[PDB]
Amino acid sequence: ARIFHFNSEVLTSPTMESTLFKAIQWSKKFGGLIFFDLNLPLPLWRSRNETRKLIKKSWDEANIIEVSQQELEFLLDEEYYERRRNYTPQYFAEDFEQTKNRRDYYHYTPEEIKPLWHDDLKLLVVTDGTLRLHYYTPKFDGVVVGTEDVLITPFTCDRTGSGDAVVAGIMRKLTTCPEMFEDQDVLERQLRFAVAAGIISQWTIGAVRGFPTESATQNLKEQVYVPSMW
Amino acid sequence: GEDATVDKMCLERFKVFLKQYNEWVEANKDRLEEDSYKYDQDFYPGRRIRGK
Repeated sequence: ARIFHFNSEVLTSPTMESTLFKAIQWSKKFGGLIFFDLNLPLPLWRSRNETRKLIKKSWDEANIIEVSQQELEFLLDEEYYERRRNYTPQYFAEDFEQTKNRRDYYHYTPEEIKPLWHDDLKLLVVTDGTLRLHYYTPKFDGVVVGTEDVLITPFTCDRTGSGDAVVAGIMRKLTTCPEMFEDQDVLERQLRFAVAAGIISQWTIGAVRGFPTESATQNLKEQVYVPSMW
Repeated sequence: GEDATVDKMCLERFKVFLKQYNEWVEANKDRLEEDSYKYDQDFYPGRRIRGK
């Protein structure tokens, strides 16, 4: 295996945690990359400090990390970012775009992310659903703009499992397009494939039942994005 | 000219005001800035100049 993938649910079990770090040792010895898909279970949302201590060892072993926007803000400071979203200028907007009262898609600076960065980390992806994919590398950072349409099918839409389709789409492109780690333009084009997979996954009841095929995902990507973004 | 230097003028009553004013400024400067932040979210002309 070239990518070893695990979630933080294994950290809630004493047996699995010991087994997990033997598996990581073996995978690294054979050159595999470690993918940590956080997906915090219910207990790990209790307090930031307890969770940061609990995940720190597995966080440091990972080469690729995927977190949601809510998980990232919880791990750094939940109240600071909520206050930041709720701020409204008193007299006039600082720029014309601030007048439109649009949804907040704040892109975290690499200095805000610095407490969570380590030496072996190659790619950090922060997902705002399928709407935004913020990516961070040692050399560069940026955001991929996505979209969602569950109102196109109000009676079959079900968001469960769409996070897994996005992660699977990242893993599909990482293994076959290794320049993603070093080329920003290539990384953004390949991540749009992961966005499309997440979108389709939300159109069916049931996670496994609705997971999309490669040709369907590639078709949707070319329909949604203008040809220069493919 | 030389007859209109500051030491030649009677400003004794204004100097006592300056002494009281400076004592008030040193004791209330920080409280006034704190109240500006508590009450006025953004700066605007006419508000208290604060920060840097």
